[PDB]
Amino acid sequence: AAAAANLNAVRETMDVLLEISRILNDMETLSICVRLCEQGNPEALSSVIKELRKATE
Amino acid sequence: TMDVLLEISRILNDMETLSICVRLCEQNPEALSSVIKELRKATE
Amino acid sequence: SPNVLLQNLCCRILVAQQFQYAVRVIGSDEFLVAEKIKKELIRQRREADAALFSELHRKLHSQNKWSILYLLLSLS
Amino acid sequence: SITQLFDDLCEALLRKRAKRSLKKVAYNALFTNLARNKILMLSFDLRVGLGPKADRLEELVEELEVGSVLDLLVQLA
Amino acid sequence: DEEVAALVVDNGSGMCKAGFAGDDAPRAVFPSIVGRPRKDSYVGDEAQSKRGILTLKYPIEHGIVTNWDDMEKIWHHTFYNELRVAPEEHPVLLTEAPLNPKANREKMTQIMFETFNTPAMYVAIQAVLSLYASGRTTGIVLDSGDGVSHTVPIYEGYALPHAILRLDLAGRDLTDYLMKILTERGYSFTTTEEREIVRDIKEKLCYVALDFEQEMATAASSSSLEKSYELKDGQVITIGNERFRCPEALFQPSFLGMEACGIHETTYNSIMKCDVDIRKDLYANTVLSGGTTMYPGIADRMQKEITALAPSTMKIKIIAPPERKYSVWIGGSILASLSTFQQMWISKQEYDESGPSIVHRKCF
Ligand SMILES: Nc1ncnc2c1ncn2[C@@H]1O[C@H](COP(=O)(O)OP(=O)(O)O)[C@@H](O)[C@H]1O
Repeated sequence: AAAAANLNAVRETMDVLLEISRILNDMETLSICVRLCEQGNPEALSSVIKELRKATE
Repeated sequence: TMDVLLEISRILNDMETLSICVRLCEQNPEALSSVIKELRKATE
Repeated sequence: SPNVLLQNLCCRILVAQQFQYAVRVIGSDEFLVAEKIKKELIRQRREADAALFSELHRKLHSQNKWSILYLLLSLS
Repeated sequence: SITQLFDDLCEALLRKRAKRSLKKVAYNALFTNLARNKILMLSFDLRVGLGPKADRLEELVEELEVGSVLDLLVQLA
Repeated sequence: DEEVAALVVDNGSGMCKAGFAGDDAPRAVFPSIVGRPRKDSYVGDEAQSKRGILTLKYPIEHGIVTNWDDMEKIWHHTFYNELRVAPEEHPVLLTEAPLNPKANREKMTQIMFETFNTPAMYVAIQAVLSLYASGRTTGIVLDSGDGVSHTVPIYEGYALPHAILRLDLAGRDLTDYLMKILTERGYSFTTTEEREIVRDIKEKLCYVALDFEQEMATAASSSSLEKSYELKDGQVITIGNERFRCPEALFQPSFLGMEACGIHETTYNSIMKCDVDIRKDLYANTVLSGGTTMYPGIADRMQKEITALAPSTMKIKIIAPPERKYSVWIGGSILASLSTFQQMWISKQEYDESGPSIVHRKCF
């Protein structure tokens, strides 16, 4: 019951975050980034993501 | 080669034991680590 | 845990050399961030999107936050 | 031989009766039981906690590049 | 210690090895022979020593027991004469050849419990024990002894009967072949006494050449490969290309008039009979065992020959333990000493409950 409510809240938060990303503009990548952000810095993570994108290109 | 391996082992954490372990590896690795831990417990 | 998450993120983005570089980089307020995002939206303009963003930010609070917003702003 | 090497390892860890008991324990442990990325992950943890030591470990791994041995070492650590 | 010592008995086609579990080596080794006059029965070395006044019998000539009356006498000899213990007082681990008929397994079991009254017993495949001795549970074992050779693929401790191959070419054949070529050289080794001398020459001076033809060329144009051997009467003889020509028969049985595949090809064929998913594990874990695999140079020759038969992308590794001559016995000593193995013994209680056929379930 309580666990189910927590799962619903997490799903709702993820949907809201995705909408914000689309406006400022995938879901799996955002989930990984959100977990890393919660642990701990933010500027360094952005630089690493930009470098990885350049390497892929 | 062997000396370089010993330096790496020291950072992660004797020399005679490492040489014996290296020979056994040359002659699985996870199982050997478990055996070494069991031997240390037995010695304690 | 954090190292495993970083490795997973690198794999999703894409190898070992790239992961090592990411590890080296890793080893190396909210109101202000929201204002900066609104200013960036104004520069892009546009105005309607900014109003929607303010509503979205309130919804997130209703259902840490500063760090997530900063990463999104950097991507632009 | 492999059997001789196992006996030598038991002696280093460790009178004759005690050595036999240790060998039996090692054999039982073996029966119960029956790379580069991992090293990098360990280095990242060291860097977070130091940074100079982590750089030296990365350099040593590059020089070495055996794999099995490395893995074993990591496990031990 | 609460438990009495367990016995480990390796039944060999030519030599039996017996001892106590936990020990590093067998306490006794003797010929698998029983003799009676041409003391009523002679067993082991004594039968051999007094063969002149006896008619010898080889009850396990090719690895499989063919005469249980004499096999029982060999076991009696093992307990009372060689080990000096009472079988009713010690559990006994026995070894058996690969592809041993099911009925034979039941017979061995019945004899241990009913004739020797063993408190407990177990039977394990020879090749499997050798693999255990090398610290592995998966791999292919090439076991070459006195009267028989086998290539035995083993996966997770279980031998794969469908892929096991038997080669009726072993130490005995090599000894006789050496007698033949030394005689062709100009000497004369033909009698039973002379067979024992040549067997010694074989075990001491023979070797497997990395390349047969090159070795033959070297021996034909120089004396660099010649070795001297002194007979008991003082005569010193010379052994040349015979040193490597003898064991070459293992790789080319035609030298003996046999159409059979050599040991390298037989090993390869066994691997090919196994599921494709485990073949790489076998190639990377080919273990040699038995007295006939003791020839210097055999490991490197096998490596070369298998590499030629297998895919170029295959990783080939031949393991030749220095103690492989007794790896079967040693593997038994290790197994019988394992904590987890104690629950595996067939107890007299279990035997009384289920009978001889329990061996199929208990010793799978
Ligand atoms: N060093 C050696 N080189 C070659 N052959 C050997 C050597 N030592 C023993 N042998 C041979 O090995 C055979 C016995 O090996 P073994 O594995 O005990 O056979 P089994 O179990 O069938 O009796 C004999 O033919 C003996 O001559």
